[PDB]
Amino acid sequence: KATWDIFCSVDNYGDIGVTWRLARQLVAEHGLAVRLWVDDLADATAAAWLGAFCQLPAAYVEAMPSNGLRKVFFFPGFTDKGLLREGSLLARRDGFQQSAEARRAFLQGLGVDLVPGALLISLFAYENPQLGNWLDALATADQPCHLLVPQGRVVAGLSQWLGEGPLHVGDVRTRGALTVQVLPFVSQDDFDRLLWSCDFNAVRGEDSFVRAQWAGQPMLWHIYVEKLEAFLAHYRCGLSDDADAALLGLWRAWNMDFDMGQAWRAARQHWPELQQHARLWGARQAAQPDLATALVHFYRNSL
Ligand SMILES: Cc1cn([C@H]2C[C@H](O)[C@@H](COP(=O)(O)OP(=O)(O)O[C@H]3O[C@@H](C)[C@H](O)[C@@H](O)[C@H]3O)O2)c(=O)[nH]c1=O
Repeated sequence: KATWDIFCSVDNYGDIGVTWRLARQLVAEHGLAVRLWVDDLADATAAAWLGAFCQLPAAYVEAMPSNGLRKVFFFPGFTDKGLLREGSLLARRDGFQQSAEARRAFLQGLGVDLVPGALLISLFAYENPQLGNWLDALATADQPCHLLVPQGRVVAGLSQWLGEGPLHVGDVRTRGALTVQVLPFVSQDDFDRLLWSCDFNAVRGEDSFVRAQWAGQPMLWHIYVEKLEAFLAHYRCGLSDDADAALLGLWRAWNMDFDMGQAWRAARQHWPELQQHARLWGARQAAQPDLATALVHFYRNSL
């Protein structure tokens, strides 16, 4: 087996999130001997002029997605110049979402009592100066909302909105139509089960951004608060004028401080269109070979 060496350091997850995902895939789907040299805090993984792959274990080892098409270094894009996608991910997604008890088991395994008839929204982002306006919109809606919030950089402003004491793992609180719930940091695979379970997934960063695209449900992105509108140029292509406008107002507002209430309600006026659009994007994106295959076939043909 060929030898591959990856090294990630660290602003935190996302660097290890991408490297830990890629390292398992090159072992599992390509039978490679890879060692992830993490420099900072399912396996078989041993964790310029003119990713290290050649084997040398010397101490002084110096013994040797987002323009983007022109840079052929990392080479991770949305066009024919890709994304990390496990071979059986889409199949594992469909079997999970088509089994009613599997959906019930995972939710109940995380201490979540689903509000009957409620829209289920996962939110995982940085500090957004518009969280308060969005939660005011959900709380004032005439249909219930169940919000699942993993432990992270958003529970701070979440607490400042509810106004009570500090919130940690386990606390679940209701205001009007919105019921807020704080989740722990589970496993990467269970985070996929989370995305597959909710009707709307608010992600951020790099990997969860793509993981939610494979989830196939309506989603929202929070980029390290330039490259936002370049993502929407491809994402918005198929929708009608009313749905296109509602998706632009939704995503720009979450990143440029425009009213989260007006945008959210506008997008909800076109939910069947947005639901189908999210499914069609995942199927279109998955039609291209994944990144792990793109890294392997390139090395097999040398250069
Ligand atoms: C919420 C949650 C996330 N995760 C995973 C999702 C990914 O694997 C990883 C999250 O990383 P990302 O999705 O890329 O979001 P991120 O914000 O953590 O990553 C980003 O940080 C910013 C400062 C910069 O854009 C870069 O540094 C980028 O790495 O954590 C879990 O495994 N379990 C969880 O419960």
